[PDB]
Amino acid sequence: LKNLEKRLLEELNNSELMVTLNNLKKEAMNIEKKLSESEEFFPQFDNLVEEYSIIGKHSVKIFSMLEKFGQFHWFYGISIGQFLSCFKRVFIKTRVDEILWLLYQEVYCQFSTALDKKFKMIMAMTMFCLYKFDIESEQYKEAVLTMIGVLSESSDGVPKLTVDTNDDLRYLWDYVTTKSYIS
Amino acid sequence: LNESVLKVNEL
Amino acid sequence: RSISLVKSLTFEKERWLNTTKQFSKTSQELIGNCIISSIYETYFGHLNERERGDMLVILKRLLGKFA
Repeated sequence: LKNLEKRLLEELNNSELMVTLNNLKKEAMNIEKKLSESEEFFPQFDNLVEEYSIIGKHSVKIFSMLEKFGQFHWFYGISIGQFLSCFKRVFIKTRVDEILWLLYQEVYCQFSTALDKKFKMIMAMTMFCLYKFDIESEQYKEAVLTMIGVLSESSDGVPKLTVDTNDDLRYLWDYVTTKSYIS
Repeated sequence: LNESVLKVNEL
Repeated sequence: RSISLVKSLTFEKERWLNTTKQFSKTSQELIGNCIISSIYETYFGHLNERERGDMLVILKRLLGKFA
């Protein structure tokens, strides 16, 4: 269309002719009609990107974390190719949450071997924090943060206990109150 | 274009 | 054919009128646009996105300072 407009201007400034401009206008109208017909698939793409924005931002959060690890130590560096291969292996091996689950377990099982023991614990704990951030509620996040803080000897305090509490927080509270810190 | 329009209007 | 061509080019005529109206604004801002384009060409090959944005804000406010 842009080339047609430029050619129309050049041909009009170059001086049969009326038929040529009529043909150019008809071609432009046909192009506009083609675009108008082709503009009938955008809402599906918008729905797909709105559905997959969560997994996209989770993946870029993981990649930013791994870049931070690579900035810490020269061995822990990471490129985009290995991450892409891991994501492809996820698909080779309530739906979007299931792919997000598979992504977290595959990325942990792939990048555990690239870290030592302390960084293994770091990575496992922080993926646990991110998943419980996205899936669980605000009280869950506050309890997890304050329990990490009392593990950190910085913010000492009891977590938020509710009547219909999940068993995982009770088990971890019992593990940390017994001073079984490695457990 | 204006000259062509003027020629069409005059004729 | 000539009358039909004249009647069928109203959109082209109003687009040309709009371009001739906006020619004053494009000629007024041509020098600043060339300045900032050369600034990207010779100063932003080795900068990150947020650094590019901050330096762009600084350049824009400093270019608007000199009117």
